[PDB]
Amino acid sequence: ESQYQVGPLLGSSVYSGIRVSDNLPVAIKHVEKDRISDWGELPNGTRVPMEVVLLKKVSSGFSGVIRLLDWFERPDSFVLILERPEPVQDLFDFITERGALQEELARSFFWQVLEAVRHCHNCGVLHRDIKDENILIDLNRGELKLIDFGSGALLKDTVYTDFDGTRVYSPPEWIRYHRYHGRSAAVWSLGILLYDMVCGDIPFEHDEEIIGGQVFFRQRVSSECQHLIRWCLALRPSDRPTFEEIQNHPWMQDVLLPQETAEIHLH
Amino acid sequence: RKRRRHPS
Ligand SMILES: NCCCNC(=O)c1ccc(-c2cccc3sc(C(N)=O)cc23)s1
Repeated sequence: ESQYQVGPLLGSSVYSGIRVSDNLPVAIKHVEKDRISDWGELPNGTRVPMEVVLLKKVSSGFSGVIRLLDWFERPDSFVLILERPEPVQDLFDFITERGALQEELARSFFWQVLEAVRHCHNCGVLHRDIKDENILIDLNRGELKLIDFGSGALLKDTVYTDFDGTRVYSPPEWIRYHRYHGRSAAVWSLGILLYDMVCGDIPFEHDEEIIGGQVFFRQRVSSECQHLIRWCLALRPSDRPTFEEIQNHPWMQDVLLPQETAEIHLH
Repeated sequence: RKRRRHPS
């Protein structure tokens, strides 16, 4: 209240903020205790929402994730203080405004998202809600940042039987069997994301389409990029590429640096 | 088609 000046709302509950300390732009996320499904313990065994546990674990220094700067407990809620780049726009609004992205730009963005998801995995965190809505663009730096770990979990190599993520980005094995593994599920969602970037919208709206495993390109997409998307969207999890095989794919070579991407595509 | 957000 006194440590930060609260501004107006952004999206639903996240508000614009300024840190009184040094006038740093922040985002102030409120989470209702009554609406929290999954709880964790901190390294000092304090009972907090899983979101805070996952945010603390990924808040190393690699800035492909929106870092948690601070948090507060209140009687009926938790307040998360997150970094706020300015100017910013989420990748969903960016794609709506600009339509199907050029392959060069899609390569830069998809690469940065891959580096951010690998970072999460390296820190033992599975995001479980990778989509254009959960990616912020710093328009000056040309840096993408992952947000909203509220559907996340600790990474494990054993099967998941729960999911609170976006259904249209969820894989066939979830729709059919209520069963998935983190990595192969994440690769599926990244297939949806890449299609979404180069085609201007997600390929599937209905369960029938998700489990169908037919990918129709509504926009001109190179054969190399079509192959990567088809491979990520393989029906059988074991047939999906590893993060290694994605980043070694011919389509992913000669990526633009963030600043190159800002200069050429965002300025 | 109609492009839209999808909730979590
Ligand atoms: N059609 C216009 C919609 C406007 N909407 C927006 O611009 C934004 C909404 C919220 C934003 C945001 C900015 C900085 C940090 C974090 S963390 C976080 C989260 N949910 O965890 C969200 C954010 S950006």
